Amino acid sequence: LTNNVAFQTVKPGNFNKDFYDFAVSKGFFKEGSSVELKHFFFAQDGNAAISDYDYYRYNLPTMCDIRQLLFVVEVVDKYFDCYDGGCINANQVIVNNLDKSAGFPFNKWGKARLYYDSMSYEDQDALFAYTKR
Amino acid sequence: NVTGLFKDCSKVITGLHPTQAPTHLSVDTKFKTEGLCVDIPGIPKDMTYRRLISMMGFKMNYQVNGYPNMFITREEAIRHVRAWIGFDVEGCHATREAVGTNLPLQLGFSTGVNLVAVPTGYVDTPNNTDFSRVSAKPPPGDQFKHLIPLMYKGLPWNVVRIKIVQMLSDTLKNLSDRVVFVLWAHGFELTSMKYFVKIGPERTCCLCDRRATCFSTASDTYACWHHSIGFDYVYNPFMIDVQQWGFTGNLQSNHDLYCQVHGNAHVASCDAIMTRCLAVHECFVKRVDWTIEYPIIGDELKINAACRKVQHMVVKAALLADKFPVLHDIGNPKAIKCVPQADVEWKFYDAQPCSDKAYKIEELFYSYATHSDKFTDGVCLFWNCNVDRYPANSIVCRFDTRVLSNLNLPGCDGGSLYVNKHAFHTPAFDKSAFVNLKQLPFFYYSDSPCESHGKQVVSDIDYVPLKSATCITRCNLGGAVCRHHANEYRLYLDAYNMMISAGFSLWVYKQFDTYNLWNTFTR
Amino acid sequence: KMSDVKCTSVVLLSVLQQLRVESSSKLWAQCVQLHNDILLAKDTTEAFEKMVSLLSVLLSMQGAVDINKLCE
Amino acid sequence: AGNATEVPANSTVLSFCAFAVDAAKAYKDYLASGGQPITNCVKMLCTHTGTGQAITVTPEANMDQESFGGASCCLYCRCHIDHPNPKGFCDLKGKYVQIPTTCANDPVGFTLKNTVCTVCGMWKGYGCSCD
Ligand SMILES: [Mg+2]
Ligand SMILES: [Mg+2]
Ligand SMILES: [Zn+2]
Ligand SMILES: [Zn+2]
Ligand SMILES: [Zn+2]
Repeated sequence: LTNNVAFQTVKPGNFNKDFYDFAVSKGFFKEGSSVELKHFFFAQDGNAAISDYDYYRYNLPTMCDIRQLLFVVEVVDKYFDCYDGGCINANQVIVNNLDKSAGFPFNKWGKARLYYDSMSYEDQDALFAYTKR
Repeated sequence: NVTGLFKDCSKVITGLHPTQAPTHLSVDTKFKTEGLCVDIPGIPKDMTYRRLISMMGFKMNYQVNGYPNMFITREEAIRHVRAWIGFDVEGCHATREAVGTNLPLQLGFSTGVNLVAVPTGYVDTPNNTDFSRVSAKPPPGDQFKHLIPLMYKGLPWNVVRIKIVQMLSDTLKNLSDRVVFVLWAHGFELTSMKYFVKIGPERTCCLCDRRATCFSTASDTYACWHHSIGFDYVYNPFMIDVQQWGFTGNLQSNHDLYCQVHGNAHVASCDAIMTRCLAVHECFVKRVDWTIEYPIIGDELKINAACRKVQHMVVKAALLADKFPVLHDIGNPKAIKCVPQADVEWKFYDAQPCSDKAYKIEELFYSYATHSDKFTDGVCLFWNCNVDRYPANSIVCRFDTRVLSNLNLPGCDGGSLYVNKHAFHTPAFDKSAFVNLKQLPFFYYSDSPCESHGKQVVSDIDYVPLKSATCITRCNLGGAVCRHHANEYRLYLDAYNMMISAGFSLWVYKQFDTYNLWNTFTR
Repeated sequence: KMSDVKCTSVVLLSVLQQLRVESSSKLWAQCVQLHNDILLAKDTTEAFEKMVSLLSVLLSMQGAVDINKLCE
Repeated sequence: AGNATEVPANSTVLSFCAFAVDAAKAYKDYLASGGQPITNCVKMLCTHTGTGQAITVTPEANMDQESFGGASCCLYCRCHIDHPNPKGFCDLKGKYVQIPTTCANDPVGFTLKNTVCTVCGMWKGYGCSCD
C-alpha cells in the first residue's frame, strides 16, 4: 500500500522493585525451591509480525471421509438441541465496550463508537438485508 | 574383630597382590604365611581391577586441639536455634559389578527442597582410586516404588553440591553464622555427608570478617555466607542426633503423637520437617526460660519500645474510660505495674509464683473450662498469655502465628516459635478464643497541658493545622494541635503501626467506646 | 540469586530501549537476543557473561554519565 | 558380601583423615595430640640383603631397614582420597618400601615426612651418599 514496509517491535516489561524486595525479605525465591520466576515479558525485534504470520504454512488442503463426516455432523448437532436462535433486529443487540478498534481502514477516523453511533437502525437492518443476498 | 568401614563390595573372589592391597586383611592368602606376606613371583600384579569401596560406619569422635567438635550437646544446640535445618536421605543398592552397599539418591532438607543425584561411588584402579558413576537399583520395598522413575533424572554431583551451598547460603545469610543439622538415622546421613563436607581448623572469611563456612576446591579459598558464589563445600557444619535423646520406634509414630499438621507426602523433605518439628517440641514447648539470650538480628528494639508505649496507653485509656474497681492481672511473673499510678485494686496471678512476691503472685493456671465463673469482677489483662477462650471482660494482646517475618520460626504444631530475646513458643492461632470480644479500634488518648506561650486555655496555645478526627486530646477542635499533642500523635501512630505489623493483635471487651473519653475531657 | 540477574537484565533492557537504541536495527536485534537468552538461562556463570556482554552496549555510548551516579 | 578391611582400632583416625581438607597436616596433628598410629599394614619377609633403596620392585632390605607392602603405606591410598601428585597416581602402589626398623613402627608417618634422595636413591638421613 505504501512505499516502505513497517517493522514493528515489542518492548520489555516494567519492574516493581518494592514488591520484589518485600518478597525476598520474607524468604521467597530460595535456590532450588519449587516456586520461582518463570513468567516474564519477552521482547521481540523487528521482523516479528511477519515471522509469526508465516506460521500458516502448516495449513494444507484436507479431504475428509465424507460418509463418516456426514454421520458425526448429525451427532454433533444432537449435542446442540437445548438452545434457540434466529435473526434479531438492530434494536436488540448488546455491545459491551463500544470503545474498541474498528479494523482497517475504518480505524483512521475513530473507534467503533463512531460507526455504531452514526448509523440509524434502518441502515443497520438494510446492511443485514444486503449481505443476505 | 572387623568393621564395615571401607568394606569391599566387588564380586571377584581372589585377593589382591600385596603390593596393591590396602591392608593386611585384604591381601590374598597364598602370600599369607604365618600372618606375614611373602612375594610369590609365579604370579604378577593385575593391571585392571575396579573394586567399589563401601563408605559406611564412619564413627567420628576424636580430640584434637585445633579442630572443633562436630557433634554438639543439647545445650549448645538450644542456644543456636535459628540455625537448625532438618536432613534426610534416601538410598539405593548396588547391582551388577558389586553388591552390598548403598548410594545416596535423593536428598531433602527442612526447606522444601529435593535434589536427586546420579549414583556415584568410590572405585579403585591399579594406579589410584576414583570417583565414578556406578549402576544401581531401588530397594525392593513396595512403598519405595515412588523411587523407580527417579533413577534417570539425576544430576552430576558437582551441580548438586553447588546447589546445596547456594540453598543454605540464601536460607541462613541473615540469621546465623553456622549451620547445625538435625537428623535421625544418624549413620547413613553421616555417610552421605562425605560427598559435600570438608572439616578442618577454624578459619575466617576472605574479604569479609565473619567465620568462614564455604570451601572452593579450584581456587582454594574460603567464604562466609554472603560472599559465597561458585564455592562448593560446607566447611564446618555441626550436627545433632534427635533419636539419641531417648526415643523408641520410628520417628513417624513419635511425631504422630503431637503434631497433626505435618502429614507425610512421600519424599525426603517430609522426613526432614518432621524431625525438626519433633526436635523443637522436645526442647521448647515447655515453660520459657529467662536465662537464655539471643543476639538481635535486627531492628528488634524498636518493636520492643513500641510494645511498651502501646501497653501503657491502652491500659491507661481503659481504666480512665470505665474505672474498674479491681484489676485482675494474669500471666505476669514480675509484679510490675504497667500503668504506674492507678487507684484500682491490682492483683497478680501466675502458674509460676516466684520465691519473693509469691505472697503477691498467687499460683494460678487459667483455663476457661474452670475459672470462667470466678473473676467476674473488674477486668482481667492477658498480655501475651495463651489460654483458651477468654472471659467476656479482658484486654488481651496475642501474637498471631500466621504472619511472615525472619523473627518467628516454624514450630509445632502450627504454632510458631517467636525469637526476640528468650524464645517464646506460642500455640496455633484460632478465632474461637475471641468469641466474647472485639478488635480494639485505633485511637490516641492524651491528658496533659498544651503547647505553651499561652499556657492557659482558649485560645492562646499554639495551633498548627492538623485535621484528624481520632486524636482525642482536648485541647483539640479541628486545628487540634497544641504542637505537643500533634507530633506526639504522629510518633504514637508510627509506633502502633510498627507493633501491629510485627504480628501482635489486640482485642477488648465488647463494652468499649471512645466517647466517654470525650466526656472525661469536658472540664 | 539468579533471579537477581534476570531482574537487572529486564531493567537494563528497559533503559536501553528508552535511550532510543531501537532506532538502529541490528544492534536492537542483538540486545533483544541477549535479553531473551538471559531470561531462560539455568546456571549463573554463563548468564553473568551474557550480562556483561550486554552491559557493554550501554557503556559504549555517552548518553548516561556514570561518573555521576557512581557517587554511592 | 564383600570382605571386611579395617580393624576397629583405626576407625576414628581413618574417618577424621578422610573428611579433612589437608590429610597430611591432619594426621600430623592427630599423632601430635596423643593418637595411636595406623596399624594393620602388610609386613613382608625377605633376606635383609640388597640395596638400602626403600622404593623397589622386590623386597630388598638391609639388616636394618624393613620391607613393607608399599600401597599400604600411602595414606592417600589408604583412606581412599585423591593424591596431591599433580599427575596423577601414587607411586608406592606396586612397589615395596623399606623403613629403618627404629621408626618402622609408624610406616605412614615416615612415608609422609622423609623422602628418598634422588642420587643415592635412599632416605635423606637413612642414609645418603650426597654430602
Ligand atoms: Mg517419605
Ligand atoms: Mg526416608
Ligand atoms: Zn564472605
Ligand atoms: Zn598412593
Ligand atoms: Zn643420594
